[PDB]
Amino acid sequence: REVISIHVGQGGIQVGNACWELFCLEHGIQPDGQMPSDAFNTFFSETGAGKHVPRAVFLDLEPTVIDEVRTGTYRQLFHPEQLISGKEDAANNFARGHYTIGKEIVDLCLDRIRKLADNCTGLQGFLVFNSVGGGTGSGLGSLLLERLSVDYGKKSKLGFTIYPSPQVSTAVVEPYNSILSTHSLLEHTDVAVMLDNEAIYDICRRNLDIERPTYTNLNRLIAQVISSLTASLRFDGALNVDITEFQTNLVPYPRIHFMLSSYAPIISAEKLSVAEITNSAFEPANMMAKCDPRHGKYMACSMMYRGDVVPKDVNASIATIKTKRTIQFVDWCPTGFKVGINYQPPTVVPGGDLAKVMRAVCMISNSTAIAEVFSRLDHKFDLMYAKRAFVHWYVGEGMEEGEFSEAREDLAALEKDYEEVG
Amino acid sequence: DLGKKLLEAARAGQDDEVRILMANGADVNATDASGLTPLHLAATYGHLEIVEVLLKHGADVNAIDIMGSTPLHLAALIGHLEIVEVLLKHGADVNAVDTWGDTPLHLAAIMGHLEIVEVLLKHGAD
Amino acid sequence: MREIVHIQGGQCGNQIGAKFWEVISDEHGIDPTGTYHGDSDLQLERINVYYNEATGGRYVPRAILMDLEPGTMDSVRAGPFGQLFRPDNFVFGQTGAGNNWAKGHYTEGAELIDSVLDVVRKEAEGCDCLQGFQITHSLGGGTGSGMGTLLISKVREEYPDRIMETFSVVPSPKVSDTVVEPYNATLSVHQLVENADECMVIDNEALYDICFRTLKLTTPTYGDLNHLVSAAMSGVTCCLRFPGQLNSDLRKLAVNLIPFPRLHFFMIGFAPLTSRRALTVPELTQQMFDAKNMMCAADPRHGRYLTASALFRGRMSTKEVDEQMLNVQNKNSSYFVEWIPNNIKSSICDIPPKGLKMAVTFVGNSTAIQEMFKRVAEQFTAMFRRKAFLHWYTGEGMDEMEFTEAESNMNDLVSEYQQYQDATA
Ligand SMILES: Nc1nc2c(ncn2[C@@H]2O[C@H](COP(=O)(O)OP(=O)(O)OP(=O)(O)O)[C@@H](O)[C@H]2O)c(=O)[nH]1
Ligand SMILES: Nc1nc2c(ncn2[C@@H]2O[C@H](COP(=O)(O)OP(=O)(O)OP(=O)(O)O)[C@@H](O)[C@H]2O)c(=O)[nH]1
Ligand SMILES: [Mg+2]
Ligand SMILES: [Mg+2]
Repeated sequence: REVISIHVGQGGIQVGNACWELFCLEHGIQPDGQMPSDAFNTFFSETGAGKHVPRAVFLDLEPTVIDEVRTGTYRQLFHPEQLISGKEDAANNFARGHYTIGKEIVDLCLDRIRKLADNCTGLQGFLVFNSVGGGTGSGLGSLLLERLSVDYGKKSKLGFTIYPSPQVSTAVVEPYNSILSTHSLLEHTDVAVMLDNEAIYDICRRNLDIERPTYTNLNRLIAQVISSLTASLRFDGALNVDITEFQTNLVPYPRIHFMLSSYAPIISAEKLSVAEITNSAFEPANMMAKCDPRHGKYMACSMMYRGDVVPKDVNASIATIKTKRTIQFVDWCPTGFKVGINYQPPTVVPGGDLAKVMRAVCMISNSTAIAEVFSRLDHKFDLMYAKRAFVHWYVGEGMEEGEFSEAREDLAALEKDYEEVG
Repeated sequence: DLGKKLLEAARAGQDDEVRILMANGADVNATDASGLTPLHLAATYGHLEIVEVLLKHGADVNAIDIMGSTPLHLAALIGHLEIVEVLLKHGADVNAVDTWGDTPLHLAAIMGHLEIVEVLLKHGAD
Repeated sequence: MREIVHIQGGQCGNQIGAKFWEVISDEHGIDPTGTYHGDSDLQLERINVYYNEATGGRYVPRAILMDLEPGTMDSVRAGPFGQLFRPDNFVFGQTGAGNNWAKGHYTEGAELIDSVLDVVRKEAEGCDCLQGFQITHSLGGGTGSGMGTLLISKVREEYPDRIMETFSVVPSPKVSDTVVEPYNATLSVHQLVENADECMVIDNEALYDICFRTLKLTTPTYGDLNHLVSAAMSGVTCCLRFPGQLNSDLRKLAVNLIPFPRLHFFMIGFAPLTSRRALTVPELTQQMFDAKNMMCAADPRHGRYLTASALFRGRMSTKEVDEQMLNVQNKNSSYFVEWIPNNIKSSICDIPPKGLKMAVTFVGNSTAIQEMFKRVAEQFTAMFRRKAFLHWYTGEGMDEMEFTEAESNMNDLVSEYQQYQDATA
């Protein structure tokens, strides 16, 4: 049952850098690939010489970010064939990544992915890491999704997808790339987890009291969420044990598959109970996407506890929350609430920001409230598109103007979908 | 045709050719196809001595071409200060208006010829 | 995206170009022999953007020097860094263009353009990954204006996928009372609208006013004007020459600044202004926006910004820049369009310019620049209606209809600025 991770563009690669750092620490793998002391083989191959190698490719249209991997702490961990770089990037232009520039490297990318799959006894699916606000993660990422849907037709695809914020933005065209990407994700992923930089940045500023956070701060928090959500893939567990179970547990209607996640407790290393962390998991302040899940309804909710967590205490906290009635599920929905406990507590990253804790919880849910995130980006899109601002940059890089309205319409349909479910 | 030779010598600054043509009877007030005179052309291209010799020999200082341009308009547009002053000395109309509604002052101001602007104002430009 | 190929053309082009290379070589630690001396490794991280590395360990500007007259390049050779330019990258004629855009674009310039293109190709083909071209020239003369735009056309044909950027000096009677300059500049703006991606406007009207009124210099020499130009050029190019993310290459700069392909003429403000105590961040953010600090004689409060970037330089707080950027956007909310979300962005470069600890360069796409085009258009129209010196241009084979075509293209540009200035959300 192996899982192959695909990391595209800067955001996808640097979140990948944080995830693989934590995966190695959790499985006791050194940056050398050695393991001094089965489940973790879903994410790592093993060589004759005892090297444990991530089942992953890092893909970018420029070499800067990839070079830092090639020369950094984990230069011995990846095979060089796993690390692919172009010469000129997509310049924040979805069209460049998807058409004129991405077309020249996608076959090379699919051959390196095919080398990974050829070393899989029973490949079960892909994890695809990228941002939507740039040009490479958005455009080459979507092109790779289209090709993987044709070449690996029977394999599930789960996105870990970074959405943009004004606070860490270098491109005015982010709303365009965001909508074009989301149109791709609607058709070519089974599940997508929204990593909204607006919310994550604010958590670092507030809960972690970091005055102006770095990508490393944001990424180390993201890695703890992604580690919690993939814990059942890499260890023996009983909830979300394969990629396909994410769809079955979380997705009652095929295209409504964008997930709101949370983590508790989120506390700084300077200087709580099952009931307390369970309440915190339903609070806006702990959500990885900027919305109020009290204003919406839940189609699905999976709670994945980690550490010193007694099942009776989980049941009591949930009982109490149900009586409080602020948290509402869609009546008769074919999905719902599920709970899982892994009895290992979260792993501490050296030099991280998060305090060591004996128990934690990570929620992944399907909530109508996530429409707020799309609605804000759709409004920004609409203001610019009404004047066709910047559109020529996309049309000149191989995209037909019709793809703008197609994507927007897809997003309009998704927004109405959330409204009707509510 | 001596008139047309005079037009061309005034335009080209050929001082000796001007004097010879004028001495052989050339029409000092000849016009080209659009009504430009030898004084218009010498004023435009900056030939002060030809401007003065034409004015001494019956040139109409306020001739207009078919667009209403006077020699003073053209001198103020191109920036010839000493020519502007000579034309004024010989009675150029400081407030002549062409078919575009411009005066010599407006053209000098547009082109940034500040000394000419001041001279035109001292001579009563409106 | 890595290397940029620079071409400086004509007297203005070569004088402002020489100062550019002096100023950035100092910033990068390069001496006139091409040898690096400096502390920060930030100085060499993106040195390849403007410099080739020679065998000797020395750094050589990726620069081509072009003129139809040998004079200014001879004095460039004698200038401070003159011995660092590749000798075989000097391409000069003997004739001159006589301030005549036709001689530069169709006759004398046409006779020399293949020798220029030879050197340009050699530099372009030697690049690992070419970003594009940087052209420094005046629009009011003949060579920089007419032959510069010829070169832009020829390179655009051979390199249609690379970015074409210019530092274009716009004429003003305050600096040069030469009445064909509006012809030459209007003909050039026509070329620039069709064949350049990015035009960094340098208005001699604005430089003259700054030197006269704010710096109290009664009679500004070319040296005084060019002191401002080189400060702007260093500040505008800082984002390409030092590590960073915002506008870090020519194509990303273009995608952020240009919503509509023809409207690619930028207003540049910078602070502090200096002649040849550190400012606070509130002082930088206020001044960078001020008409008195702009390189374009257009009042930014007479139009709206489509987009802009503020590039701060020096040891200053990200927190404080955030705070003041919020303040200046609130106070100037009437001068930004409402239908482009987060259209003003900022960054900080740790390396400050020479003699300063705090500085900023503001680069914007403002509809107010139409005021500058209207000024030139009025002069063009005054001359063209009286057909003054037109034979100088048709005598070199140019059609009068090119005058009307350029005039009309620049009038449509003005119209389009006004369309987006009045647009509503
Ligand atoms: N959370 C997080 N977001 C990032 C990181 N790096 C970039 N981003 C976000 O990703 C978006 C910018 O896109 P990038 O991923 O940098 O662009 P790219 O995929 O490399 O594509 P091009 O550079 O345009 O070729 C913005 O929303 C950024 O905030 C990161 O390390 N962590
Ligand atoms: N700011 C600035 N403007 C200059 C400089 N040199 C010339 N100019 C301006 O540029 C215009 C004249 O163009 P030039 O560069 O001198 O002409 P050229 O390109 O060498 O063309 P020809 O001499 O006609 O062959 C006028 O507007 C001058 O004011 C300079 O060093 N700095
Ligand atoms: Mg990138
Ligand atoms: Mg010259």
